[PDB]
Amino acid sequence: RKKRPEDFKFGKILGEGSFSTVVLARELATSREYAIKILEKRHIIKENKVPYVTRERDVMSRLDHPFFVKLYFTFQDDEKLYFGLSYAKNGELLKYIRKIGSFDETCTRFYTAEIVSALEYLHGKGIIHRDLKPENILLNEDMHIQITDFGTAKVLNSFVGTAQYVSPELLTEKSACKSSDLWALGCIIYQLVAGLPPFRAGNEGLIFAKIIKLEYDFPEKFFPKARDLVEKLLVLDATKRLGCEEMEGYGPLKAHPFFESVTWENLHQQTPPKLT
Amino acid sequence: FPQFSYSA
Ligand SMILES: Nc1ncnc2c1ncn2[C@@H]1O[C@H](COP(=O)(O)OP(=O)(O)OP(=O)(O)O)[C@@H](O)[C@H]1O
Repeated sequence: RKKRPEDFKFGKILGEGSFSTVVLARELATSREYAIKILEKRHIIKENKVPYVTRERDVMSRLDHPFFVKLYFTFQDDEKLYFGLSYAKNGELLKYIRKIGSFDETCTRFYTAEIVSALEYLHGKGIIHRDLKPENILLNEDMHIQITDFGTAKVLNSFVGTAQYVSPELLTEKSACKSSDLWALGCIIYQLVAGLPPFRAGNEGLIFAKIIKLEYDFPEKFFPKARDLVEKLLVLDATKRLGCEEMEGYGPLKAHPFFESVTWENLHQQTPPKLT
Repeated sequence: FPQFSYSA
């Protein structure tokens, strides 16, 4: 039975986007909590996003894995589109990078492993994320990741991304592919241990210069196996990044030495290492 | 928005 706004008690504003509101809400019949993303119909029509919105609904409705934000339901009324989302109580990963500066090797290994597991599922369903970055990696109450923001995703272009995580093949060919998420994964891993993403500059253009050049440095304290793995992800040729299809996918990436002690079968059941 | 509504 299709839900209705009156079925819920809306509580605190969790956040706002350019054209959205996300509020915490309790379903009255079940007492379940949801983050409900609310969209003004008018704004969406003034910018020709009716397909774009449907694609985000469709893509998220194919995601039933513990490391992605679940879409439980959608509904509408006269002015709004409503998206029933699982509630990620602890916010963006970016917040913890800023709070503690950078991760020790245990926390790096753990959260990287979860992202790898996430990408293995997403690419297994033929979906490119295209905007993977710590802003878009939420954390639930148990401190497990919850990847979100699927408006820009691609189901097996266009020009999307965030400058610091965009892959070279985007700025050179306008054609993203599964391997483009592995580039972003390379940048995220570097950001976890270094404290900053690897391609840094004053403005978007100079950042773009460094990516096509592969102009970046490792600091001396970078964990050696983490650096080795990044070097096998920050690779210009998108057919040569570890984990991509042309290198037989996620098996060889999950077998990299940085993940030696990882148990991939119950990562989502393990208690994450505390972030200090 | 025709058949938007979805559950699940
Ligand atoms: N499931 C969720 N649980 C907890 N917080 C969320 C959830 N979904 C979104 N938020 C928070 O709400 C805020 C806005 O999310 P939303 O997707 O509406 O916009 P955005 O992606 O930040 O920006 P834009 O809409 O421009 O892409 C973000 O800061 C995000 O952290």
